[PDB]
Amino acid sequence: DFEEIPEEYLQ
Amino acid sequence: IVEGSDAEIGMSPWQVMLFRKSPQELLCGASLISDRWVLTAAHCLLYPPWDKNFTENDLLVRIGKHSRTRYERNIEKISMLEKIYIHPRYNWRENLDRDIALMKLKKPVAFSDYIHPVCLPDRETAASLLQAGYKGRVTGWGNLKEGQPSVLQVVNLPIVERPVCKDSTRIRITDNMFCAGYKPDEGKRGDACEGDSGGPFVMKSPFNNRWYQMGIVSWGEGCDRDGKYGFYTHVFRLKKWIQKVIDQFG
Amino acid sequence: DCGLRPLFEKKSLEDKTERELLESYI
Ligand SMILES: Cc1cnc(NCC(F)(F)c2ccccn2)c(=O)n1CC(=O)NCc1ncccc1F
Repeated sequence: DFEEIPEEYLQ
Repeated sequence: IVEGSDAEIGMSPWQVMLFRKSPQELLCGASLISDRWVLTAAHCLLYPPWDKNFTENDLLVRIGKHSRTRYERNIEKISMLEKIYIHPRYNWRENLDRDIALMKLKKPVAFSDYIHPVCLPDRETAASLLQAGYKGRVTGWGNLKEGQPSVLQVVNLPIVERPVCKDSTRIRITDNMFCAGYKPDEGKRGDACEGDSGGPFVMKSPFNNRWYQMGIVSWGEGCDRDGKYGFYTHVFRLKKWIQKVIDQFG
Repeated sequence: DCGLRPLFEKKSLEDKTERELLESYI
């Protein structure tokens, strides 16, 4: 149940 | 954390969350010791028995958080890892001896009211504070029972005599560990639990009012079980390796 | 500057349970 973190970090 | 309580805002600015990218989930706790280095438990990254072997690009470090699941915009900072260092003599085969690891961040993180490094003990501080009966503090977003907290939890636990630690388990205990927790007859309780691993065990020096990290949440048998105690990596005992790595790769 | 919290030691404010720790260092 974690809130979506910015794709800018997952890139 | 079992039998703990909600932490206050900015109460543990060195608390770090080890976050897994895919799937997105809480892996472990960790601590900020400088603007570029994070300290955690080696078993959070490597543990062959459970096929665990995370690399740099598999994780993310989240600093300055309070809420476990929410993305705290404008408050927390997420960082990538440049390199991971696990103690060369980490014993994952037997008792997690030397359960320690360092993580070099891609870029230095900026400090703030919610992000601040904890101190590493010097020989004297360690000698005078690491004594049975003396209390330390443990923090983490781990399970509340052997379900999950909304915000960072905190619990203060007393350090326990080595003999008692030894006699509570069948596991071979080394000088690189120490245990903490209340005895079954002391009334109060509390302990770390799954998800808290790698987190900091800190103490406040009555000499200079600074907070020092004396241990790392390492292992235990169950959580808050009577007659059992949590075991922590003895940070000072391994400071030689810590210093060696930092001034040789930082 | 390590170990001194911006919202506590820096402002001379104590958190709600640090006293328990200090009292144990008898
Ligand atoms: C990786 C791991 C494997 N086995 C654990 N416990 C079982 C054991 F105690 F018998 C043990 C200790 C050392 C090596 C193998 N097995 C353990 O505690 N961890 C680490 C862990 O899960 N730590 C979390 C934790 N830390 C302190 C208290 C409770 C708690 F869940």
